[PDB]
Formats: sequence, C-alpha cells, structure tokens
Amino acid sequence: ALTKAEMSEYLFDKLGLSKRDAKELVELFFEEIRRALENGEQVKLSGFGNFDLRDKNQRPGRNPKTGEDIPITARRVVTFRPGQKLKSRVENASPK
DNA sequence: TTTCTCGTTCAGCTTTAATACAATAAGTTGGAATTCTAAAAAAGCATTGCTTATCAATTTGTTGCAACGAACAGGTCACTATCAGTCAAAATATTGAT
Repeated sequence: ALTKAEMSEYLFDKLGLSKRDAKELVELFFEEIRRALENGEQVKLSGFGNFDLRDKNQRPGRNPKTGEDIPITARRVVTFRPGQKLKSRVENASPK
C-alpha cells in the first residue's frame, strides 16, 4: 500500500530532493487539502479527482449485529469524484 | 672551341600612405527569466431507470508513523598558552659643546 514513506522516497529519486523536504512536502500536501475541506472549500485536482463536501441529513439506520433501528445523525462528509483521466488509467487495473 | 646573353636574390639604402593619443558615449548580439496569451486537455452540461455506496454499534487483526533514545554530523563558543603589537627598561654610541 502506498504510504507517505514511499511517496517521499519517490521525490528523492525523481526530483533529487532531500528526504527531509520530500517528507515535509508529502505531509503539507495532505494537510493543506484537509485545511480546505474543513474550512468548507472544494478541492479540484485536475487529472486526479475532486474532493466534494455534502451535508447529509439524519436518515434511519440500525444495529447491523442485532437490528436495533438507530437514526444516523446528520453530518458533513467528504466524498471523492475521480476524474475521467484517472478512471481511464484504473479501468484496466488488477488487485495486486 | 669559345664567346654572346638574361633573370635573381642580396644588401645598404631612399620613398610612399595610413594611423597617431585618450577619455567619452554607445551599440551589438546570445540569452535568461517573468508574464501575457492563444493553444490543449480535463470537466461541466444533459438525463433516467438500474446499479452501487451510504454507515450505525462493537469485536478483532493490522499498520502507518509520530515519539523518543543515541549517534553523526552541524555550527558556535571556550580551553590553553603564546602569538600578535606596541611601549619601556638600561646604559652608552653618537652627536653637541667646552
């Protein structure tokens, strides 16, 4: 699984950047994105996807184990709509 | 046989044209880097029955990665004694007067 460790190492052998800043950029990368989502801003990354924010209302739910119907509290989640470019590169993938 | 016959380079001289001397004021020519802009590519537009994701409440295996504890630099201040620099000690050479 791709981790921040592998991402930093990549920037070291592709951009020749020290692992230090290579590890600091990967952190600030996801950080800045999370700061935009929490602030209520859409994140549109061309050639990748789009992190949307939809306010879901309180809908009926339950306890998957027993079956006790419990109303799922409303909350703002963070969806991800992959671009057409990304889909065309993952359409022919393979779980490995 | 013996004599008539010309072009070359050497060397000590003489003569014909361009460039002088300097500080001053730009001009040329190969790029480098920031920013305007048309050229390209990804995405919104457009829509509907059918397909797929939405997720609580709680137990159990998994894992990214910060949290620290040392070691290897990374960068600045001190150890330890005399260089680094400039004035006086100590008495007469040298210079001035009898």
